[PDB]
Amino acid sequence: SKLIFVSMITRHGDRAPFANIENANYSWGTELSELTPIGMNQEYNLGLQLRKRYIDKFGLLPEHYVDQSIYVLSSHTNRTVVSAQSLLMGLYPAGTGPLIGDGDPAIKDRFQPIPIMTLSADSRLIQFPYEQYLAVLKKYVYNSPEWQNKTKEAAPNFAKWQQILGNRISGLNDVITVGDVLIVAQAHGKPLPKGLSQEDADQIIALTDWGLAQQFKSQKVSYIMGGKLTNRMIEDLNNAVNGKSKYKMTYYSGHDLTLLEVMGTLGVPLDTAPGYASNLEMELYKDGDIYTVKLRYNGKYVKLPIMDKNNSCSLDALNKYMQSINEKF
Amino acid sequence: SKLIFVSMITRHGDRAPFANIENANYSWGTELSELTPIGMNQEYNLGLQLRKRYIDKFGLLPEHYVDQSIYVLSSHTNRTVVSAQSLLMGLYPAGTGPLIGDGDPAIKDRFQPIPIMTLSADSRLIQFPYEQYLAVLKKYVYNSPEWQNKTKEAAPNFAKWQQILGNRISGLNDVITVGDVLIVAQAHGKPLPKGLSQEDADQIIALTDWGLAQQFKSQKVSYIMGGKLTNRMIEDLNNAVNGKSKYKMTYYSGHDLTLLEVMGTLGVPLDTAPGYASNLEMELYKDGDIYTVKLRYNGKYVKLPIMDKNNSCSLDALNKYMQSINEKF
Repeated sequence: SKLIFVSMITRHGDRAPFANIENANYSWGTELSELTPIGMNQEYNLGLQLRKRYIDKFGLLPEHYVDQSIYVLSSHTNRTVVSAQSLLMGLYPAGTGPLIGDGDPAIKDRFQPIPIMTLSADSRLIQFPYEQYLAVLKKYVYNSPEWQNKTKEAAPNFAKWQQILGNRISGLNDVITVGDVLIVAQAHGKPLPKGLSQEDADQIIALTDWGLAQQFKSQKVSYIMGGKLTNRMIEDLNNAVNGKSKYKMTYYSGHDLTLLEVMGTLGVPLDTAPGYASNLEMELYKDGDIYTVKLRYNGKYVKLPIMDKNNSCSLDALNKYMQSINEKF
Repeated sequence: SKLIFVSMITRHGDRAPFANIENANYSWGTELSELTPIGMNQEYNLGLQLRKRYIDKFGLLPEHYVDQSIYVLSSHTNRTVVSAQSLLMGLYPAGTGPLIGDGDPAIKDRFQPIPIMTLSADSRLIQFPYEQYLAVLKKYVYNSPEWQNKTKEAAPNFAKWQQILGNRISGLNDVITVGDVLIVAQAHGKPLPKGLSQEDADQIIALTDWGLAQQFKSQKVSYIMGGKLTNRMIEDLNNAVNGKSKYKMTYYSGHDLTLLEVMGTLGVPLDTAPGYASNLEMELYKDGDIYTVKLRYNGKYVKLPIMDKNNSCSLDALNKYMQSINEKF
């Protein structure tokens, strides 16, 4: 059995927050929502790891980039484009890029350009536009019993958190909003907002992790947002077998939501919110006329209901599995 | 008076042809229409030149990339994305990218990622989709007296060229089609197709250059294809003055057609088809409340009808000029 194709999703690397904590004076060194140098490094290192795996170990890809061998598609955000670029700088690093003349580098340090396409901002493929995303949550998630129950649990802290942070805290949605700022703050070694204990910060962050994961616990919600991408990735696998495509890899540069919605669509929803540079790979193997698939998330194989003791199933089985999911929704 | 903003268009670098000559056996070392190592180098070197100009000389941009300082938009093609990437590797070269921790590079060799967005394939902004482009030509160009006359002059050669090349040659459009292959062949030092004299090759290539330029000599045709981009670039200038935008540069990575259509829209159509890495800059200067614009093409200033002896006009004047063009079409 040989690996013949991979489809991959990443979450982008460390970024500045989207929001501000009203009562704190954090400065990030970059614009809101932009990838930080740390985030570039995280994706670059993931790239190096993917080289060791898919080039060195499996030999799916060669050491020097082959034009049209990898299709890369990113959501329409700076952080996801720059994350893809950074990852690709690890996958095909300086020293491997093309030469001209007599071993003279096309670009200094033999950098390797690899094209990245972006979706439009209004595309729903890699992430739902923000307002549409929130609309899905309002409709299917916020009034769910699990969400209401957890809200009731945490509600006695809202007043306190609101007065400490300044930001409105009137529901778990608001907790998630400030929780991201605290995650970024912690990742950059910034002090706690005055009057916010480490205990409080931990609780807010824990509620944020819980909330993000809980949103995609519903296969229905996951499918609404992630059905299209999940179908596309599986189609990519099929195109590697039916002669339609010569790509060795398709790579979708995305968000925590992207990973959550695909895993959730496949019926293996994540128990924790994807951290920076989290990644998922669909691996396609060929042994003669036999085609097998494995699903890898953050370095570990994932067992779909249709998989055997070896965390594997036939591509045919995967197709049947996906077909059933489509018919279901 | 200081430079405060630039909007730039490039043509991509050296590429493989789109088509092939039936009776030749050319192999290109890359896939059709893809950027070659030479093309990456051309764009990289343009990047270095732009650094010397807009960083070293004018100081519009700093030596180390500022997030959200440059907006880059490319057509939906590998060659234009890879060209932009390559150019940006010259503009902000290895050694200038971000650090983490104690002066340790975020990415090896201190590469600087700079985000590039792509239009959709069906966007008409940077280039018209192929069939739509040809439709414009068929309607406005092919039956024009200049095109017919040149066709009649060249026609006595069609039969010969057809039998030699194998490719259909029944009009100037076909000459332009094979002319591109011969341009690429010459750029890569490939031998002439058997039976095609250097004289014939030169004639075909000359007709190709002529034909591409002639297409955009009509301001009407130029406006159909280039009016939207031309308006956008001038709007970018206005946004640097009106507070709408904080970008120091907007950069549209495009094609010969992109350069041709903008120059043609502005009433200064090119006499020669843009070569690889050709480029156009709209420069905006500020001296107090006085705003002045200059137009640079391939390293030389271009005099719009509304400009003075110094190849300059007020932004107000450029706005009025563009407004009149809009009302004309």
